[PDB]
Amino acid sequence: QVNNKVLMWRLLKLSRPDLPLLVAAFFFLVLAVLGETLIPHYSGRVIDILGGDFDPHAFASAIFFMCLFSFGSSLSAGCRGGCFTYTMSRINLRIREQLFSSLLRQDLGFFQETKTGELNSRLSSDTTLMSNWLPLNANVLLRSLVKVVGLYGFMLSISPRLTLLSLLHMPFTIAAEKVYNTRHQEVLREIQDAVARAGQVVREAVGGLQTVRSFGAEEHEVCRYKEALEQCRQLYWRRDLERALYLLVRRVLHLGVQMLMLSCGLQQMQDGELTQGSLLSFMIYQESVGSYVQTLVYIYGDMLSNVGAAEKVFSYMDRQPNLPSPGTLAPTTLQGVVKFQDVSFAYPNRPDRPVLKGLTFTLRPGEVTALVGPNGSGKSTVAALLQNLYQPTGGQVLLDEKPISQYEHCYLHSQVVSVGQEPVLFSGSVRNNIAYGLQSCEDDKVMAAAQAAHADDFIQEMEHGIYTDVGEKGSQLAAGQKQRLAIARALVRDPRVLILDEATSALDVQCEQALQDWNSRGDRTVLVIAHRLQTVQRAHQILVLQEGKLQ
Amino acid sequence: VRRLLGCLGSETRRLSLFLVLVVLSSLGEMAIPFFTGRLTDWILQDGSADTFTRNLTLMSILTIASAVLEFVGDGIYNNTMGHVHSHLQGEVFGAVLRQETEFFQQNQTGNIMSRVTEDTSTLSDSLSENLSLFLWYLVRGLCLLGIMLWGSVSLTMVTLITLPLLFLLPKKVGKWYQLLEVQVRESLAKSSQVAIEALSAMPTVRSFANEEGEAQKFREKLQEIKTLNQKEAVAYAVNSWTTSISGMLLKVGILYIGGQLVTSGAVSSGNLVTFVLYQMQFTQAVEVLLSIYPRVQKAVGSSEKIFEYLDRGLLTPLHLEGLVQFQDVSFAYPNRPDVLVLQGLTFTLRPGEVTALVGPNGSGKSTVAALLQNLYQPTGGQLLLDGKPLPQYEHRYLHRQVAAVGQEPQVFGRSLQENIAYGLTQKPTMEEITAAAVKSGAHSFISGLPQGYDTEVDEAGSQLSGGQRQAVALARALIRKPCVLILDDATSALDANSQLQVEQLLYESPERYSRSVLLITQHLSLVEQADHILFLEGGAIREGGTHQQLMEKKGCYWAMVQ
Repeated sequence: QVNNKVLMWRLLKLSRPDLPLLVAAFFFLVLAVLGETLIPHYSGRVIDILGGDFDPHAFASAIFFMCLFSFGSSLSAGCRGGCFTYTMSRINLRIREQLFSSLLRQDLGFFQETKTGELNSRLSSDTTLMSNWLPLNANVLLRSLVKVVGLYGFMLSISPRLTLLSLLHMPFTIAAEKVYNTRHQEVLREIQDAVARAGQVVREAVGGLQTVRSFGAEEHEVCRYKEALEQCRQLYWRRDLERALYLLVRRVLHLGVQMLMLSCGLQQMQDGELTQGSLLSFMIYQESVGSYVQTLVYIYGDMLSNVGAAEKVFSYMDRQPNLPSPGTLAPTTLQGVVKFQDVSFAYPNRPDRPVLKGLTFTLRPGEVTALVGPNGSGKSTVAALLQNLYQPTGGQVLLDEKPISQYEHCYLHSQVVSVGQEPVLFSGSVRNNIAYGLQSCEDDKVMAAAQAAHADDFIQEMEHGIYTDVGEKGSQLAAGQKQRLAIARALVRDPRVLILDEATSALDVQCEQALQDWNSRGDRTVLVIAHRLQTVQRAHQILVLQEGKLQ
Repeated sequence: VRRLLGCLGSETRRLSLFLVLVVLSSLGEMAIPFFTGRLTDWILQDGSADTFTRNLTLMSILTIASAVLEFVGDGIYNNTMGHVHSHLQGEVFGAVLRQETEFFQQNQTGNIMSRVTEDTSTLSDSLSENLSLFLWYLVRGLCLLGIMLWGSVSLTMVTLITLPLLFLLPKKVGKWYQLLEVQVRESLAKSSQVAIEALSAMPTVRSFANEEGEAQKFREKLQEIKTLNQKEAVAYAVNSWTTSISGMLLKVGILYIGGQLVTSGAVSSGNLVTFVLYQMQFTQAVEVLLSIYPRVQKAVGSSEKIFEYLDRGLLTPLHLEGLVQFQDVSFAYPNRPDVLVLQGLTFTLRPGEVTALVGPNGSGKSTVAALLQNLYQPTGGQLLLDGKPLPQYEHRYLHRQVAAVGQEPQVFGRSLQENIAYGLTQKPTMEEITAAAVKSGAHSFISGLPQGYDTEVDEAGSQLSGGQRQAVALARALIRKPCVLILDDATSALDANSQLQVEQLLYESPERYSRSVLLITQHLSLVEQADHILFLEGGAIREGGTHQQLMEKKGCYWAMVQ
């Protein structure tokens, strides 16, 4: 049960910045409760005034005070409700932003392990359910407690003996409620067992109705179902009967105290220590107090039941990423030399399946490099660890005699770029997609890459230049358009290590030749992956990759 | 509609008594505030103790009697409507199990019959409580109004006129709040969609190092939603304020007009106290009662769909001649009427003979099996069972006369001594059951259990082997002692002993002379030993005769065998 306690503590720590709104809501709720309960007291005063000899001034004063207090209580209640709704909304927004910021830092393995739809369900439902917890529960608990305190204070102000006779009633009610709850849960478990047994036969029938119709008739099934229903029906009646009996007892108990209280009140009417209006107001208070004094004990039971939604989101937030320590190296001069030495890598999601066994090769700035062979689609796992998306299990991969994990996250990717086998686009503008990953760049620096990527043909054709829009994940552009846009996206950054993944295999080979003759392939290292030896006409050094091994 | 009244009309004899009890209980409970006001006036009028203790005892007796009558009425109504709920569940299960095979030819629909009856159950359950509650408070509400009409009409007109102003104004106000909530939820869904779009593309966004950009975009969307959150808060505050002041200000007006009346001398102070209490109780009752109508409406709306779903031969021969014939017998499935599984097939199975079907899988052997068992009527032609139509025979007589084991028979989820005799109208003898188990070769499988044949078998044949399942199916078929037996997949994957027992029961059994058996299986050894071997492909018969005759004819059977 300590898990729910620490979850509640974490929720309180999360909602800590919303302290002034909660304080204002508490003050408004106190005002509303203390203003609402005055109306029965003034009703008693008015009824007392009407008896005996009339007095218009006192009657008018009491009515005016009633109107003023009712208006004030209504205004305070409205303000309290508004404050509670607003702080719930603020909590929802803050928790959603925090959850997304925490989830964005996880490695690739976490996203491959889990499901996108599950994350959507969490982010769209569990955050709202968590945010609905504290305001509603706090409002219920505080309203119940303050109402109980105010009603009991007023009742003790009216008459103490009647208050004691009312307080005598509570323990019997609590004991009866506990006993009835225990027996009701006991019979409810048996009801659930019986309804499961009754569903078993209909499950069997709907599973094997073919064999049912083949050998025999439906009656030998149907009557069986009826028998189960009979058992179920009996249990149903038992539960309902118990409930009815419990209600009767409660009703009788209520009548009991009512009768006794009434008699005692009338005794005070003979003694002159009470009046008619005081008795009416005491009756109103006695009628009102019961629901609040029951909610005051049910709130704690409801809290732990409702807090169980927050475990999933907090578990997602508290998962420690397995990525290495962030780097600090950031030299303004890069030689562009990359070499691999006895690197062996395996997917952490599916270990014990080594896709690489001691691979070793060295790239050069002025010399292009090519990788051919399907490798069981095992090529894409050597580009991923070149961009520091994964860490090698054996050996080490280094850039300029420094390990690639030591470079800054926002700089290594800015200098080393790759094009995917499947170009992925975002729902923003075309200029936003081309200049993706750049915090600020001049617009002219955009269509230069498009001209270099042969994508400027449809730039002029499509309206508004490059300030147009595309569908989510790409809807209007074709495969060649997506490939050209991705190539321009890679080219605009002016990189140092360019990784191409079958550029000419989908688009025209002229675009690939231009990219190999572009500025990013002039004095910069370029590694091209192809499924055929047709890239060998331009390639300097060619390495085949089969079964996870080199030449 | 009238369907609910018609289904509840069986219990009218007890429902009228329930209504009498409910109006008696409603009249009895309201005696507390009336006697409170009367006794307060009496003690302020220096009354007698005799007129007092009598009133105290009378109020106590009336309220106790009201509670007891309420309990008895609730018990009676719950008994009757639980009975009608059980009857409705049984009837709807019978109706859903009475549907034809064409309606149940879709196995993927197997979910919804698994749900609907259960939903029907809870539907009634929900409606049950709702109906009682609604009707209860309705009578109670009316009773209160009656006594209030007996209190002072000129003042209760105020609390009658005011009630729409306090019960429809929150309904009119809350539409603005609901619309703002709809807009807020739509914006939240759009922001979550953008976040999910950024999340699903983690490789490229980590390759470009743009996590801060996506965080900034999400923060921008949340800042956009903040204004709608503010407007939502304002609307909810206004709604709460008006729904408080509408009910709070009436309690002032009733006391003001009561003071005017009392000074005018129309009524006394005790009448005002009784009225105030009655108005409080009436407001509570009407407030709760107005909260039950939408749930009742949705319950009856679902019940209309439930009842719409509810909307959608007797030949008894003494002995079976064992003759089966077809006349242009063609069959088409209801889901695919454009393609016919069989097209005018002509095959005859005389008594005391064996017919072995040879052909490609899916040629329509299952269609012929279903047609012979009258599960689904053929699209064309007439199937004659000893010269009489198959659908003309009664269901029980045909089931007890022509029996078969399907391609994938399923063991019944009961005891093995019961799953080997499922659907038997007359219980088999113990010696007869032992003989049936021994004849089919299932005696070895049955005797291997620690508890014998009485041992329970789990669902889907978890505790029974596939060969054991085939042996149990063949034992059930042999215990049926049918004259017509469509041996389908009897010993395809079974043991060699089971196949030998099946062949012996097909050929060397004493009852094989007066029993007709048609075999559609992969038993190659039994295929060549059949009295008649027919080759069927594409819904048409291409070859027929003995195995040697089929091999000599160089037909489809000869090519398949070689």
